Amino acid sequence: KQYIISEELISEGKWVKLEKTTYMDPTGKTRTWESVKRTTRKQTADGVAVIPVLQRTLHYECIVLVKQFRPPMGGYCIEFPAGLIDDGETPEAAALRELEEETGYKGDIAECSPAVCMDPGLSNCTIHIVTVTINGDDAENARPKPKPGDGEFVEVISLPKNDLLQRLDALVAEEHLTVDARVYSYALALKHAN
Amino acid sequence: KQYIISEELISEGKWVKLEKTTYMDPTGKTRTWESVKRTTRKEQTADGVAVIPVLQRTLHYECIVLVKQFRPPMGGYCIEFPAGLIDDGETPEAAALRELEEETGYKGDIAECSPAVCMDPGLSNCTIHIVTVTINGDDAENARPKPKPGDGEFVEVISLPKNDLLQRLDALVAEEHLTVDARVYSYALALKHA
Ligand SMILES: Cc1n[nH]c(C)c1S(=O)(=O)N(C)C
Ligand SMILES: Cc1n[nH]c(C)c1S(=O)(=O)N(C)C
Ligand SMILES: [Cl-]
Ligand SMILES: [Mg+2]
Ligand SMILES: [Mg+2]
Ligand SMILES: [Mg+2]
Ligand SMILES: [Mg+2]
Repeated sequence: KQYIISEELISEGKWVKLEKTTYMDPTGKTRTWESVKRTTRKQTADGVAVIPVLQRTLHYECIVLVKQFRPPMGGYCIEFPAGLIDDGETPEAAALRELEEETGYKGDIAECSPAVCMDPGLSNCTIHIVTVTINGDDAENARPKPKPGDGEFVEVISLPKNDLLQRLDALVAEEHLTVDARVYSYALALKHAN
Repeated sequence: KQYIISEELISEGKWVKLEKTTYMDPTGKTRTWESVKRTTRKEQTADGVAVIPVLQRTLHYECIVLVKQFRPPMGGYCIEFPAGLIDDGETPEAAALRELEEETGYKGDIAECSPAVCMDPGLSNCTIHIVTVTINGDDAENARPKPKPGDGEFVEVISLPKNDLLQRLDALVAEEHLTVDARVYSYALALKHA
């Protein structure tokens, strides 16, 4: 019933563009929408986000997260490790690479989502969500070496999977941080399950 | 360590604006970043709410109530938690209950309400509260629930069993072109991982 008729560039930055989208509503009335897109896409998706499950024997299983200054938020956020997929990179390879660069950990692919939307009322942005295990007892993960690109500044925070939501709430309460909505959603379902 | 220096408008639409943000990096160097914001954000704790609606009925498995809509930024249909913008002066809880009834017909009961969480913090300042709501599906109010779509709103309801949510989302995606929302997929993945 619904579909795009045309797009009009409103403004294109180096990294972000703002469009005016004309679409057919399901009555047959024509309507307009203000949409954002990244100018970086080729790609299955703009990005990957990594769910990293740190497995060490005789310890709680942890989910490995990153804290970083996010200029659009004007603040520090807590997020899954994540970045854009390089032209001609697979989502899985992007994941293992972003995970290493942001956390120093070397992990294994457990599963990989289709392209999922970030904020579909605003943007066309999409990611692959990639579940990765990290064998924390392996020598390559003993003193994980985080190799960040130019200008990345990333603090690693590992939290126990079985208390993740309470742990995230405490961080928010003490530290004036913003937790990411995917992180929060995953943490909520951990509590809601069964 | 890091902070915003200045935010310079690049282009303002009716609903979204694009800004050059100038910030202090943790080396002491000035850097820039293009950032998206809503135009309308007033005194709300966030732009929006998304509702995790747990439909409970005697001798049924619990369902998660989801919505399917055309999303002009995506150019296609998306499957999401029911969601909408917080009206000026409205509480996240009232906005969540209202949006759930408008989009699905159900009348829910508040269970919990998250802090403001970021939607895509590398891109925008957008935030929501994630509000968990239980729906008493045995109540007559919720028997033949009629959606009250707003002007230009056109929503289908999809209720999927909590205990098989991810497999049921995969089956929907395998059957048509649509995109699952990243917070929905994250929630479904955590229900599997727990
Ligand atoms: C109408 C429209 N265009 N772009 C967006 C975003 C929207 S909106 O209804 O979601 N809104 C005012 C934030
Ligand atoms: C550096 C920058 N600023 N704003 C954005 C968005 C970016 S980006 O190049 O990282 N990108 C397209 C995701
Ligand atoms: Cl796992
Ligand atoms: Mg990153
Ligand atoms: Mg990186
Ligand atoms: Mg909505
Ligand atoms: Mg609505």
